[PDB]
Amino acid sequence: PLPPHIIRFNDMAQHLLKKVIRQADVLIKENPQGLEKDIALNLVKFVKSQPEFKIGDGEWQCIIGKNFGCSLTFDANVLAFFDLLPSRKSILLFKSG
Amino acid sequence: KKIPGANTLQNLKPFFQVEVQLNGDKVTLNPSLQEIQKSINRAATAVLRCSKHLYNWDQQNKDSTDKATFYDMIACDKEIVKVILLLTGSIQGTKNKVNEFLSGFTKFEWLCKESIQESIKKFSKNGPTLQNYEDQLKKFSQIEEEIEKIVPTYKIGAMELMTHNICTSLSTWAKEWKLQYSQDLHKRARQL
Repeated sequence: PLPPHIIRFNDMAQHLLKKVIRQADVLIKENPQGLEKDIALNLVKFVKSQPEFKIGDGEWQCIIGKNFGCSLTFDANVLAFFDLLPSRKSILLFKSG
Repeated sequence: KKIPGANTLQNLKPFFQVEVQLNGDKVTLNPSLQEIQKSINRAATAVLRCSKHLYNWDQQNKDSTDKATFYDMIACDKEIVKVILLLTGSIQGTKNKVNEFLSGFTKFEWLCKESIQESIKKFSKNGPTLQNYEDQLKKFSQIEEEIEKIVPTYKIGAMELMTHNICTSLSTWAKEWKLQYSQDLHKRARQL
């Protein structure tokens, strides 16, 4: 069973998202203090590594926030935006179009 | 016991004081209460033997003029035999009141189980926020308030508990959690 969560907006096949959820939760526990730079850096450098996630028009972007708003020319295949309920961090993942 | 006053041979008996501590982590009067009641029985035994063997008018020298049977009858009379029951019963009543104090304080004994580093480890693993740390410190502070709230100091019958010894124990356990927090917080301070 996945760790609990809320999907505000997802567009990739679920399995890609599942991997994202598991790694993100364990990481957020692993780095429970500091700045969200480090969360973005580590998440990208993991996500950039796997032989999965092969297709990319531009390349990876990860944004974290607790209050913002955005407009994005994302690649039509991959985009995700969701929240981690213990901490309530709004986390946004995509590929540049 | 505090109302009457004592003589020399009975210096250890009046308004008897007993040490209270945590025998095997269990709040208990260090000298056994049964032992102290036996000390009361020893006091009464010394008195009862000194009173059984008297040299009254009838007895004269070593009961030569007349036997000392009336006193053994007295020892076997109501005021001694049947009153041992009242004594022992009131004593058990004191132990029961103590046990009530104990039951109410079993919640306070939670510290013994929480003192293990594993519990603090588990909670540390969660990488809690500073507010969360503050909340545990507040919880510890609240416990301390209870530690000072050791108002019940009623003498259990004719006995006195060393509540202070209990207080110190609770206090020291408390400080352990604070130091366990302090190590991690201090290394954070040191780095930055």
